[PDB]
Amino acid sequence: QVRVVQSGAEVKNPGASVKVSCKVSGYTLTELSIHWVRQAPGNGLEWMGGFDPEDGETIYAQKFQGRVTMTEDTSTDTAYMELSSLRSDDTAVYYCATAGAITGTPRNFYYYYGMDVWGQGTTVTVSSASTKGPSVFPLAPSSKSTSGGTAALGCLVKDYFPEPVTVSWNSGALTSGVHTFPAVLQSSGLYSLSSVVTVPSSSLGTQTYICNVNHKPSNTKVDKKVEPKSC
Amino acid sequence: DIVMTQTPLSSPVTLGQPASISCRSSQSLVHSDGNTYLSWLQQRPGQPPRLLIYKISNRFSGVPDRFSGSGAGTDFTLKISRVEAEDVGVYYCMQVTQFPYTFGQGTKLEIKRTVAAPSVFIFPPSDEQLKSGTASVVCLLNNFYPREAKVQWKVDNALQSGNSQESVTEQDSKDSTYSLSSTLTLSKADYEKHKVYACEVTHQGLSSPVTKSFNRGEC
Repeated sequence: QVRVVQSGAEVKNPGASVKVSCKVSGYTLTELSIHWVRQAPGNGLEWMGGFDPEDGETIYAQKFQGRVTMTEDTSTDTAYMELSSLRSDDTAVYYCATAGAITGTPRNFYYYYGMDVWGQGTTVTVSSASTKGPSVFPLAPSSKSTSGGTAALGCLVKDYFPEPVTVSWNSGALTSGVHTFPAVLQSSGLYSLSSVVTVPSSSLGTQTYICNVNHKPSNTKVDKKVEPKSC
Repeated sequence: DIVMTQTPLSSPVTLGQPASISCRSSQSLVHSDGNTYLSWLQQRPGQPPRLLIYKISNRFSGVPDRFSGSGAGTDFTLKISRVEAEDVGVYYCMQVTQFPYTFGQGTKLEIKRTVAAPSVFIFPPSDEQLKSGTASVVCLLNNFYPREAKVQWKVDNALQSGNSQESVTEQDSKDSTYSLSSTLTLSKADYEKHKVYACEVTHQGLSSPVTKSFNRGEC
């Protein structure tokens, strides 16, 4: 299987450097070109540069020439991007695209002779502010949570900073009927978010629903079991 | 740097109906060899971009036949014969002919669907949160089609202003609907000083404003 995995989200201070990893699975990082593309949230895609795996020349965009360095660890199959002297304009999601050779593996729809596969993305926030872990509370199902036989439950991820928080359900086993809402910014300057899911109320007694929240910048992994109670 | 601009700004289209996005380049996309390297990528909400077309007509493997691409010189067009709920998203056009590679500003493809009234759910504050000192109440508006929706937090029949924050989902890739989440946050003290917490929702699919309420009961 052709699998591209990237570093967790990171928060860096202005003037500092940021490093993100692109690890390739299922195919050697040889004769496979690596590209780095930056996406400002809710903005356009900016191609930072390309790196040739078999030592070909690596071209950097005029914008990021002085600040970006690209390197490869062929042994671990991981490419690295490093952007220095970070400025607030650099807060964005960073992607590495494996645009080379033949992927070979299907990966759901088979990439085959095609070259491009894209990383999941690494959110990088440039800010002097203090990192704060999220607070996870349950949104318990109730008679106030049921409609036409279906009940609704969830998790409230409150007061976290910076932005990237990932929520999964039953370790990823539950995705049908799931809604992870975009985060809101409290006056405090901290983000809050909610993730809900609709399930058969008849099942409420037999099934176990657990929400998995990861806030990589804070280094927090929480698993909160949502169980029905009260009103 | 070669410029890439997508002619369609935003597009509300009926299901099963065709669609076509245009890309315009300031300079010729023909390379020094004699080819033209133009790519089309689709990004679903909160997802990495997936490459659908290369050159202009070359369709990537595993890419639906519904997608097609045709361009000439500086103009290029991506066409979806029929539109499905899974196509919602943002379409971008990339050029690999000249360094630095360029991307279009993107174009959002939305979906016209029949009206759907939301389902309203009210969630009270957890005891753990009360221990932390605060109290958040959440009103959930699930699977409503018209994006426009109204939410009103009422505490003991008293309408509130402020202390509320809400978010709307990106268009569903299955339903093509929308979901809303509104949280009213109060201090533990404010929360205990009252009895009934309710949220009244008004939407087009709703004949009359639906109100979901509860009594504190100390939680």
